[PDB]
Amino acid sequence: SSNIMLVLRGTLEGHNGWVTSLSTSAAQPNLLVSGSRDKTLISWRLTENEQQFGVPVRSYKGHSHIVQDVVVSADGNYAVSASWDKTLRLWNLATGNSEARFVGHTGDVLSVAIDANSSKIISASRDKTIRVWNTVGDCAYVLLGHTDWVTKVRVAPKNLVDDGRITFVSAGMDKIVRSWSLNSYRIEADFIGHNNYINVVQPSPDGSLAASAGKDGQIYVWNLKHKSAFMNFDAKDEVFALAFSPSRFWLTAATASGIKIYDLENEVLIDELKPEFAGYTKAQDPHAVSLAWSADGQTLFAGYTDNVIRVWQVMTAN
Amino acid sequence: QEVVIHKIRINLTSTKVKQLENVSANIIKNAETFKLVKKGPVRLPTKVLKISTRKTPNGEGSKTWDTYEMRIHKRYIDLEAPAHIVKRITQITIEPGVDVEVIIAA
Amino acid sequence: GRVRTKTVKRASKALIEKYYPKLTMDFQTNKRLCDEIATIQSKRLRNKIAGYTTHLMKRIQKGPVRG
Amino acid sequence: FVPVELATTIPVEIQQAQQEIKLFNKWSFEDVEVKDASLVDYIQISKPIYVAHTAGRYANKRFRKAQCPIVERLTNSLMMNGRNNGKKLKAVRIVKHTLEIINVLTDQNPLQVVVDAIINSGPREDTTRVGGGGAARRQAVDVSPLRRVNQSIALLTIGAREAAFRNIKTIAETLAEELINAAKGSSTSYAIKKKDELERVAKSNR
Amino acid sequence: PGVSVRDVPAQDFINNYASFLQRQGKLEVPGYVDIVKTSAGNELPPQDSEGWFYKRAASVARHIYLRKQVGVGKLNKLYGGAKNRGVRPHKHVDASGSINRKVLQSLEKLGVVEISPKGGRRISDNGLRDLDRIAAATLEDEE
Amino acid sequence: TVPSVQTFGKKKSATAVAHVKAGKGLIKVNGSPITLVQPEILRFKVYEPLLLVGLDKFANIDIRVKVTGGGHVSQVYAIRQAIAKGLVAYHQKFVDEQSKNELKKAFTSYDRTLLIADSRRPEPKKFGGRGARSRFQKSYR
Amino acid sequence: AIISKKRKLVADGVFYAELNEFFTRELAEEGYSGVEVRVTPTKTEIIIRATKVQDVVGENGRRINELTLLIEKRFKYKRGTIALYAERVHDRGLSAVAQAESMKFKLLNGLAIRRAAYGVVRYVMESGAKGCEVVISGKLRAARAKSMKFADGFLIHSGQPVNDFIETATRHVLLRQGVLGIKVKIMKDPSRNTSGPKALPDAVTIIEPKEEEPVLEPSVKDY
RNA sequence: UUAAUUGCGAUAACGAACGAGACCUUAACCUACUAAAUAGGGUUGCUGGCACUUGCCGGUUGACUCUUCUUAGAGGGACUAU
Ligand SMILES: [Mg+2]
Ligand SMILES: [Mg+2]
Ligand SMILES: [Mg+2]
Repeated sequence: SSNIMLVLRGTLEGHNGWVTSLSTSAAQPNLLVSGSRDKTLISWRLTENEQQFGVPVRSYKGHSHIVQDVVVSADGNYAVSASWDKTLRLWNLATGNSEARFVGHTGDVLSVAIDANSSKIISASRDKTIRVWNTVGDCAYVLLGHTDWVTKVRVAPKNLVDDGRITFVSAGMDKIVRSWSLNSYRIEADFIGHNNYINVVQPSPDGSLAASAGKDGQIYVWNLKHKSAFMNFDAKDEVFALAFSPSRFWLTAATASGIKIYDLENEVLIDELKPEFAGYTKAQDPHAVSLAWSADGQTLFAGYTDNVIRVWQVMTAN
Repeated sequence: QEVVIHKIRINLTSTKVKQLENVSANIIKNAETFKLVKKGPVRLPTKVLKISTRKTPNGEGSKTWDTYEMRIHKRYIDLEAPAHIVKRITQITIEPGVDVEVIIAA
Repeated sequence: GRVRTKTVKRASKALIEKYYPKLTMDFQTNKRLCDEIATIQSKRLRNKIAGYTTHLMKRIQKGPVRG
Repeated sequence: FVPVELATTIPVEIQQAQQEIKLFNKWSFEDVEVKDASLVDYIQISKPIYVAHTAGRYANKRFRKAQCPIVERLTNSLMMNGRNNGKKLKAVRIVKHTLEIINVLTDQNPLQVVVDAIINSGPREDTTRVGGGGAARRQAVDVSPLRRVNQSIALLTIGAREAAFRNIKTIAETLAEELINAAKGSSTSYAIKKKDELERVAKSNR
Repeated sequence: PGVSVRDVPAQDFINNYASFLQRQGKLEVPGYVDIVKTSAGNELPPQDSEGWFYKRAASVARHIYLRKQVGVGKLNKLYGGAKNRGVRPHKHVDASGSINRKVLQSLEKLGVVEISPKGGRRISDNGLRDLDRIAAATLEDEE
Repeated sequence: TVPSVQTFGKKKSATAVAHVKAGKGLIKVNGSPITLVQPEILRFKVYEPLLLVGLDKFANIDIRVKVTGGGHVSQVYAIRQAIAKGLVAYHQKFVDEQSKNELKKAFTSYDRTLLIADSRRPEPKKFGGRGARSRFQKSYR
Repeated sequence: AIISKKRKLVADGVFYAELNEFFTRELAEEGYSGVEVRVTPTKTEIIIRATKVQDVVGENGRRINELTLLIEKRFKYKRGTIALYAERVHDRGLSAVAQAESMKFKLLNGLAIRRAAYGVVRYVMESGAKGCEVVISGKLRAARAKSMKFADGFLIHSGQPVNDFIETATRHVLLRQGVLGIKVKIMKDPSRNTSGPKALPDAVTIIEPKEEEPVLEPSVKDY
């Protein structure tokens, strides 16, 4: 239960529609970008004062269609955005100019992810294909793993110094999530588990505990480094996003009903975040697409369909 | 021993647009394989040829009118090349319906 | 006068029958799914079908519907 | 207060009448409030406009036409008759002239005067032709705000046009006079007279 | 800073030009002035009789300054318009052919207009200077 | 090398390329400045966007417009649109985004098209009619 | 040689039309259907399709050569610059023009009209078209003009699935008692059509779903 | 209800077809793609006109790169969306 509770300390809004994803760099907590269905990207610089926690610092007339998956480099200078328009754009954040268009995909690019060295980008599209790009703009590797639809791709950082392999995880629609390495250059394992169909796979801040989310009502977490099945945590609703804490061992889950908070090691069902809206009956209630922390571990951002980002500041009760 | 740059225009005119496009693509591919400096498949104002007519053979009904139109597609493909290479290219590079025409010289 | 035609409605119904999972409420994803699974010789028609499917999905959240 | 200058030179007067106040053609759009209950919103004001001309589409749905500026409406109505079809520029010029004339006339906000005129000439209850067999019997009926407003707008313009045929008194002046008559309700203008007649007709069926 | 030439509100510039011409007395009058309709779509010549041709010349010069290679036909087209055709609707017929030519010749003589290659007319350098001076004067009048 | 954008302005058939660079504060149209334009009455329309955000947002940004198509009114409107776009574009690119958002808000609460382009174009004037819809004259007499 | 491009194209079209007409007239016995002009530098290929290809050919260079000569005479070009090939049409049943010609031939020789139409329809169906229609307008016993519609399957009358889908053939048939007119519209099957869309634009067909088994323990499968 | 035998429902009818729709060309949106001394726009040569200081305004196919506008091509985009 604890004493540190979640209270809203600001609502951020600038996008004129759905916000599909948001991300923060490991180096800089101040800059958190936000990608929208409104063809656009808006970077937030964080100031903490009163209500305006983060104001628009760099907006972009980026892609033509939807900025659907956004991943920024660990340093915070290359911002790589994906789209349904089959392309991916690399962004210089301080200036506000594009660098390289990664043109190769036959369908809509559903996931972008950046390497630990910020060099070997990896993209997956609704195609059956998972391409590997360079920051220059070169196709390196076309991964054929999933027999149906690929949706999410995430990279796990490594500590125990440098064993060789670079660890990737890819969500599917065949009911099998796949594990990749880049150097044994390809497959590591097949992590079967999900009952419904997979949405969001989120790895641990250490880079081993990867939670896979679905539509059924249970999150299935895996231990990647030792190649084993960890636990199945309860959710009840359809899951849209996951957010692992840099602060402690918290998991924050975006569900169909609202937001549900859990922990990694201790099987607890802590707090439910459900904000108040204008109008609405019951089933119409807007639920967040994607949610992300920062690096401080004090703040949570959640991109709602209703345009909203909601800054929950985790602070002590007494 | 030769290699004297003339700069050669290729005309691509026709009606059936798809075929024309295919031809253009083929030409560009061929240029790539022979590796030359070239300006692209430059497109001109696709001229419509309108002929509007009384639908009636004989002028006894309501005044129905039909615009019979002819879509035309004019394409310039500019090559920085000698003549021999152009000749080589134009040995094949002909597909039915589409007009292949070589202007030659700058 | 934007009443969806018989055909579109029928197609939507068929889609719902055969693929009630993989119809994620919002338009865009659903549209793409429709394009993938159902073979439509058009684009506008496909879009219309997608829209109708989304509507059906919305309805089916708030109870059971006839057929 | 404070004339900030640029490379391309703008005259001083224009600079003076710019940022500090959300103005009109040259003077205040601000103030000018509806004296009469009802007809507010449906006689525009509210949203500040700087010219009496927009491309702004309004004939799109229904109640959108009752969000079009009053000056603009007047100008549009002026465009009646074939010799004057289109030619919004001319109409706007006429309106400007009318406004100037109103300003000249014992000071006061010209916009306010215009509003008053619009209010006054609008008929309250009007007869509509009812069948009831065959004979042209009329039964009197309440008139919706928007329709009233429209009628009022029409009437003044009609009066002006009537005046303007064979007259040194250029249309603008006539329009101004009409407005004055409406505002200072003396029943000497066309519009007011017509309204009165309509009311009489209604009475003779009520 | 910079003294501008295009930035003059049209008519004032023309007036200034006319005044300058009047002051100089150097133009050489066409001779067919006032005994002419000037436009093919005219029932009246210029209203003020003497002058107005000067204004026309000034306007022509301004147009020349604005553009590149400009000729007689274009000038004619410019100074044409709508014909009162009675029962028949209006057409578009151009200005008087010789008068414009004469004006151009006069300008050339003074040194405002120079002959351009490819086909047309441009501005002489002395002429350009004069134009600039006129513009400056106009600005002074305004300021 | 200068921070600059090239913006279009579009109404009916009128198109207006405004070029937004950085300098003293020059706003020109076809060589002549922003003042003249000369339908004369419609002058204040082109002044509107400038007025909205103020003279302050121009002492830095220079605007140079080239306009084709349309007539006079349409051309004016196009120019206006172009100018509105240009400033916004500049703000989006180089200046802070808050300012841009504020500008947008100002424009959208006063939406005389501007950042939203004009919608209508003429219906084609089909046969049996002197106009688009307007027919000749049926005469059952 | 050489005019305005548009003009040139127009002229070419006109030439093609003329040629088609000539072939309809000249090669009537030969069972002609379509012309396929290919204009290249020097050698202009002219492909001609017919039912009775042998007749067109002659006895090695008979009629075809004559036709070539005629063409040359018509349009100023020399010997060798125009080449003519006669080919078998890939199933005449889908081809409307050929069918129309056949019908005309049947009429002219002396046969039952209605029965002939039915036979034609049957043949078309056998060939593999989605449907077809024959219309026979004129005097079919008695003075008053009678239309006679005969059909099989669907017949799409409206939409762009006509210029892409239905081969139409109109012919006049000359008779001693009065002129007949035979119209024939043929519904080619979407799949075999190849050019344009491969199915009818209104139609939507969805595939069968594939079964997946959930749970069965999460488990780990390693390499 | 619909522009519609357009649909929902009631219902010895059920599921169908043509016609309406869909389709097709065009008109609209793309500061994302494809390229343009036959569409354009930039920086500097040569100089033309100035204010006379750096800066303006030009013309000139000089050179260079871009493609917003122009053009089409490929797609996308609105489904009454929320
Ligand atoms: Mg007249
Ligand atoms: Mg149909
Ligand atoms: Mg139709």
